[PDB]
Amino acid sequence: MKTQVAIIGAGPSGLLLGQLLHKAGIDNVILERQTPDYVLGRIRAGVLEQGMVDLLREAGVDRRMARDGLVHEGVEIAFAGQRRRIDLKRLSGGKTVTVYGQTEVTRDLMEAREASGATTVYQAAEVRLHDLQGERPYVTFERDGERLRLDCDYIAGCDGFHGISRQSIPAERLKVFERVYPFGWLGLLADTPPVSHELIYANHPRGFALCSQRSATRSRYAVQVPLTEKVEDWSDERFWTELKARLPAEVAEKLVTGPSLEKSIAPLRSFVVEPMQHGRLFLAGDAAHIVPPTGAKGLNLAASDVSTLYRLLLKAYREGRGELLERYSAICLRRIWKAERFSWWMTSVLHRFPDTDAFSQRIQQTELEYYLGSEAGLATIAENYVGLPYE
Amino acid sequence: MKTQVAIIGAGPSGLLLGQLLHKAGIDNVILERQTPDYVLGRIRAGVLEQGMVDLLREAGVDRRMARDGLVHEGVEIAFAGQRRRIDLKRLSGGKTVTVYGQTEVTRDLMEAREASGATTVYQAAEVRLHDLQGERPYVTFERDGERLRLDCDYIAGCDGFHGISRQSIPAERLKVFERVYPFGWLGLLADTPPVSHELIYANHPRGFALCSQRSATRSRYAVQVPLTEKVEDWSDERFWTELKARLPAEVAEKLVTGPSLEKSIAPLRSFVVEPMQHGRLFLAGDAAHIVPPTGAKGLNLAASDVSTLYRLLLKAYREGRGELLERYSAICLRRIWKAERFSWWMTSVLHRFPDTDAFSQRIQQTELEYYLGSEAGLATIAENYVGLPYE
Ligand SMILES: Cc1cc2nc3c(=O)[nH]c(=O)nc-3n(C[C@H](O)[C@H](O)[C@H](O)COP(=O)(O)OP(=O)(O)OC[C@H]3O[C@@H](n4cnc5c(N)ncnc54)[C@H](O)[C@@H]3O)c2cc1C
Ligand SMILES: Cc1cc2nc3c(=O)[nH]c(=O)nc-3n(C[C@H](O)[C@H](O)[C@H](O)COP(=O)(O)OP(=O)(O)OC[C@H]3O[C@@H](n4cnc5c(N)ncnc54)[C@H](O)[C@@H]3O)c2cc1C
Ligand SMILES: Nc1ccc(C(=O)O)c(O)c1
Ligand SMILES: Nc1ccc(C(=O)O)c(O)c1
Repeated sequence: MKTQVAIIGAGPSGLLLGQLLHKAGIDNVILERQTPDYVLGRIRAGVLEQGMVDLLREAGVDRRMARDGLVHEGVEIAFAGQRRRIDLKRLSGGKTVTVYGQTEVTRDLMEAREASGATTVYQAAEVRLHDLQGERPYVTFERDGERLRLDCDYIAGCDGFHGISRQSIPAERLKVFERVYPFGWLGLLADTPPVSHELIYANHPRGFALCSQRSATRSRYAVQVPLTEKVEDWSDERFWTELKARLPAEVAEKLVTGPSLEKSIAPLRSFVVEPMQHGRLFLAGDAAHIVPPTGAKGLNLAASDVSTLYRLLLKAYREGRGELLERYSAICLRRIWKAERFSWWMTSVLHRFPDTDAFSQRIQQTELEYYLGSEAGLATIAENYVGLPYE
Repeated sequence: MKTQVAIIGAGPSGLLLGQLLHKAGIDNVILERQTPDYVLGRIRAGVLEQGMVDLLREAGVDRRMARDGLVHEGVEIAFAGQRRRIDLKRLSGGKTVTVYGQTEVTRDLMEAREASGATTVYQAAEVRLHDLQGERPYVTFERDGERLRLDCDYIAGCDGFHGISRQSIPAERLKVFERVYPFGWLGLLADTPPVSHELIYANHPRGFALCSQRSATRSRYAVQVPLTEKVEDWSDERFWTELKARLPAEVAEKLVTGPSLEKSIAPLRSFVVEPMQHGRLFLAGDAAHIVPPTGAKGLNLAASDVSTLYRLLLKAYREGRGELLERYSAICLRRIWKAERFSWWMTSVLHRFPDTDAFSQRIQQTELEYYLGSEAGLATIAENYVGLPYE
C-alpha cells in the first residue's frame, strides 16, 4: 500500500494531524499498535489552550466541544492557609482556557476519522521505519501474521514516549535533555460533583493536591505521592482522606466524595530531544518531549507541534515548498522550551521535595507570595497558563 | 556614660540610624571596633534604591549625593550574543535607581555626625552586651586599657555579619536559614571611564561579568571566580583579559582599561536569622541577613531595616508606644524575604554553576529568554530591581 504521509500512533497527535491533512487533500494512513478501546481507556489531560480549541475547530471536529467543554477564566492556588485566585481573562489580555477531557478529544477525532473513510490500521504490530533519508522511505508492520509494506513520502512519529520513531533516528544525531522528579501523581476520576467551578492547585506540607473537573457531575483529582507507591495500596477511602488533609478546610468540607472510575500513578519527568526530525521522519507530541503535568502543557504542545507539521506539509505538497520542512524543529523547539520552563516552575513551587533545607522552603513559599501578590507576577503565570501565542 | 540608644558598628547602618535619631532628639552613642580610615577603605556597593535616596535626604545628608550620584533609568543583561536593555523608569511605573558609592555614603554620614557633635567611640575594643532582657541593659568595651560601661535603654546591633550582637542572642532563640554559593566575585575599582552609561550584567560560559561605574572617570568591574582563587593570583592584566573574554565584542572593544585602585574577592552567600531581636537588642543590616551581591540588595536592606527601627523608636520615645517595637522583626522580614528571593533568582540566571547538566543549562538560558522577552517578565525584574515599596 502507498500513501503520502504515514502516521505512527493514533493518540490525539496522530488523529489531529491525520484529520487536518485529510481535510486539505493530503492522504495519510495511521498505524496504531493497540485497539480503539485501549486508546480510549486513557484518562490523562483535561485542560486545553485557546490555540488547540481553535485547531480543533479547524480540524472540523468541535461540535461536541463547543457544547460540553467548559470555558474557565481563572484558577486558584492554595498555600499556607490562603487561597489565591488568578483571573486569567484580564491578566492575559482576554484569553481563557477550555476544560474538556483528553479521552473526549480522542473519541471525537476518532469518530470524525472513521466517517471520513480515511485509512486507520489498528493492531499494527512490530512497526519498523526504513529509508528515512531516501526519497521513498517505507514502513513495515504485521497485521495478524503478514508483514505488510507501506510506501510514503513522509513519516510522522506520533507514537508517544515509548514509540518506535525516536529509536529509529541514529542516537549520535539526537541530543537528549532530561529531568526525573522524585515523585509522581496518583490520579483519580470519579462521578461526583466537583468541589469548585474553577481548578484548585494546592501546595501543602504533605504534598501537592489538585482539584479538577470533567463536567458538572464528574471530577478529576490528583495528589503527589512517592515513586515507591503502588496504586493497589491506595484504597478510595485512603485517597479522599489524603485529599481532604491537603486542602483548605473550607474546601475539604464541601467535597462530595465517591467511588473511583479510574485511578493510576503517573511519574513526573521533563524530556526534550534535539532536533525533532531525521530525513523524512518528523517527531510530534510525546515522541519528542515530555513535560511534568503540573502546567497542563503536554497535550497542548502535541497540538502546537502538529499545527506546525500540518502547515509545513501543506506548503510542501500544495506549494511545492519542501524546503520549509527543514525549519520544523527550530519553530517547535522555541515553544517547547518556553513551556518546559513554565511547567518546571509550576512543579517546583507547588510540590514538596524530599531533602530540602530551610532556605529553599522559605524561597518556595516566597516565590508563591511574590508571584500571587505582584500584578506583574500574576501576569507571567496567566500568559503562560492560557498558553503563549503560536509562531 | 549613659545614653538612650547604644549603636554597635559605624557602618552605613549605624551612621544612618544614629543620624536619623540624633535629628529627632533621641540621643545615641556609636561604638566602632575599627578606625575611620579602615571603614572608609571598604568599596562594596554602588547601587541605591529610591527609598534609600529619600532616607538620606531625610537624614539631611544629601547635598553631595544630589550632585555626584547618577540617576539611571535602565540596565542591560547580556547573554548568548545578545544585549537586552531593561527600561526601569517605564516598567516600574516611573522609578529609577541612583548610583553612588557606599564609601561616599559612609564619608558623607561620617562628616555629618562629626559636625553634629554626637558621640562616636572609634577603636572600641572587646564590646560586650549585658542585661538584654532587663529594663537597663548595658554595654562594656575597652578604650585603650580601661573597661568602660555604657548604660542605655536600647541597643541596635549594626555590627555586620561577624559582629558581636548576633552572637549575644541565645542560639536556641534564633532560627538560621543559609545558602553558600560555590563562587565569589573578584571586584575591581579603577580610575578609567566606564564602558557604558548604564550597568551591564553579563552571563557568559566562562562565568558572570559586571560593568559598573562610580562616576564618569571611575569604573567598578567584577567577574565571578571560584572560591579557591586568591586575589594575589589575579594581576590587573589577567583581570582585563578575563573581563574582555566574558563581554559582548562590541563592548569589549570600547573598554578603556587601566591600573586598579582596589581589588578583592567577596564570597557569595544568602543568610537570614529569625527573629531579628532579643529583649532590648534589635539587629539591623548585615548583622541579621546577607544577600548575594547580584541583586544589589545588601546596602538597600540595611537602609530599610534602619528606616523601620528609627520609626518604631520615634513612636516609643516620642509617643510612649514602646509596644510597637515588638512588631520590628515581622515588618522587616517581609521585605527581607522578598529581596532574598530576587537576589537568589538574579544569581541563578546570570552565574555559571559547576556540575550542571544539560536540562538546567537550557532552563537558565530560557529563564533569561522568557523574562527579557515578556512584558510581564521585564516588569518583575524592574519593580524588584528599583526596589519594592517600604511598608
Ligand atoms: C503516562 C502518561 C500520563 C499522562 N498523564 C497526563 C496527565 O495526568 N495530565 C496531563 O495534562 N497530561 C498527561 N499526559 C500528557 C498527555 O496525555 C500527552 O502529552 C498526550 O497524550 C500525548 O499525545 P501523543 O499523541 O503525543 O501521545 P499518546 O497519547 O501517548 O499517543 C501515542 C500513540 O502511540 C501509539 N503507539 C505507541 N508505540 C507504537 C508503535 N511502535 N507503533 C504503533 N503505535 C504505537 C500508542 O498506543 C498511542 O496511541 C500524560 C502522558 C503520559 C505518557
Ligand atoms: C565582605 C562584604 C562585601 C560586600 N560587598 C558587596 C559588594 O561587592 N556589592 C554590594 O552591593 N554589596 C556588598 N556588600 C553588602 C554591603 O556592603 C553591606 O550590605 C553593607 O555594608 C552592610 O552595612 P552594615 O552597616 O549592615 O554592615 P557593615 O558595612 O559591615 O558595617 C558593620 C560595622 O560593624 C563594625 N564592627 C564589627 N564588629 C564589631 C564589634 N564587635 N564591635 C564594634 N564594631 C564592630 C564593623 O567594623 C563595621 O563598621 C558586602 C558586604 C560584605 C560583608
Ligand atoms: N495540571 C493539570 C490540570 C488539569 C488536569 C486534569 O486532568 O483535569 C491535569 O491532569 C493536570
Ligand atoms: N549588583 C551590583 C551592582 C553594582 C555594584 C557596584 O559596585 O557598582 C555592585 O557591587 C553589585
